[PDB]
Amino acid sequence: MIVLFVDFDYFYAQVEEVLNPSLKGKPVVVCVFSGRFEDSGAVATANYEARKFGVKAGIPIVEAKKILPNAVYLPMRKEVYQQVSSRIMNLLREYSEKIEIASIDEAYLDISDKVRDYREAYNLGLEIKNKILEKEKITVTVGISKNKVFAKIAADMAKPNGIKVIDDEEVKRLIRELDIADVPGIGNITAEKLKKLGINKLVDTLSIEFDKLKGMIGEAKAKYLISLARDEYNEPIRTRVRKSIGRIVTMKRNSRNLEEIKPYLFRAIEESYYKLDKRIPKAIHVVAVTEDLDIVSRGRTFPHGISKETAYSESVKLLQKILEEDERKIRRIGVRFSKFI
DNA sequence: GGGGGAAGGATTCC
DNA sequence: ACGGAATCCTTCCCCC
Ligand SMILES: Nc1ccn([C@H]2CC[C@@H](COP(=O)(O)OP(=O)(O)OP(=O)(O)O)O2)c(=O)n1
Ligand SMILES: [Ca+2]
Ligand SMILES: [Ca+2]
Ligand SMILES: [Ca+2]
Ligand SMILES: [Ca+2]
Repeated sequence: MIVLFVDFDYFYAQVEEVLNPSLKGKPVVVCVFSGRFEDSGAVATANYEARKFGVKAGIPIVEAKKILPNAVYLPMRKEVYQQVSSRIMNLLREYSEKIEIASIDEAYLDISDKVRDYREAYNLGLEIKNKILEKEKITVTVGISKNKVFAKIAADMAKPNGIKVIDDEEVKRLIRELDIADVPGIGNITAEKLKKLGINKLVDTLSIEFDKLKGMIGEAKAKYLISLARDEYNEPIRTRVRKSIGRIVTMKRNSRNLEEIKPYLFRAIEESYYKLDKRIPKAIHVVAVTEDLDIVSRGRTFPHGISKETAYSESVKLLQKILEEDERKIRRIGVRFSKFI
């Protein structure tokens, strides 16, 4: 089995540089403004020009401007990136319809069939890395190896606009040297917790007692890692479908006033149905970020699809439910629809 | 003891 | 106490 991973480089930002080529070479920073007050928001993604000066995804738009006050700060236009993504996906979709669109800018391509060998598989990378650059002028890094997890690791190592192959030997070198913190799906929180238990390499997960792990990071997350250190991972490249769609918005001011919130909540839903588009959801989650940034949410699953009229109706109840089991004032409020029909 | 699921909390950027 | 979209995942639950 041979898996080929593709990752669009600084995607949201690069897309913008493609829509306005006057930025290429300039620090471009795609942001998300909450409108709570000018420059209130966070950085979604930056290009390498911004990044090399300390501007990364997640920091407040304010602190980002203190570093690079003269960079091009642009608002998020997910929709645009979405269509661009689709096109690139269908583009890839023609090298193995046994692909997995992991995210708006990640995709795992099973090239087991289409080509056997680490030489011809690599040359399928440029055959693809060149076409995407040609057909849509987008630079995409390629990762290639035995399973999704290492192909993914390969790309993170070669970026941007690069390519790398992690054969069966390297996989072995990494499991003993790769920083646990660099493993796909291991966030800051999970990495830290691993420092404690005494883990810093994928291999260390073999010393500790499964039971200890299972308690600090969970069975699943636990099995995942052990599985990796054993080169005994292998998980198929499968279709995968967005399993939820939603919208959370920051209210102009905080509150605990049901009637002051409604409009935002009702805007979240209406704006969530547009993005649903025909798909029918049977589960709804009214979500609310607290005054202290804690995500509290209450949902409900029905034995049928949820008509929008019903969303309005139920979204309120769930909201009234929240206010009951909490104290904090609500800052951001939104909805989430799932369990599609 | 454990299936099948809903619900709520937590974490990754998938 | 500066944003947002999703998913992961650990517990509660009805009941065989
Ligand atoms: N705090 C964060 C961190 C990340 N993201 C988004 C940014 C786009 C998406 C994927 O990010 P990466 O995989 O890190 O890629 P990138 O940042 O878009 O750029 P590159 O692929 O070149 O690393 O996650 C976000 O919204 N909020
Ligand atoms: Ca990317
Ligand atoms: Ca990515
Ligand atoms: Ca990490
Ligand atoms: Ca990443």
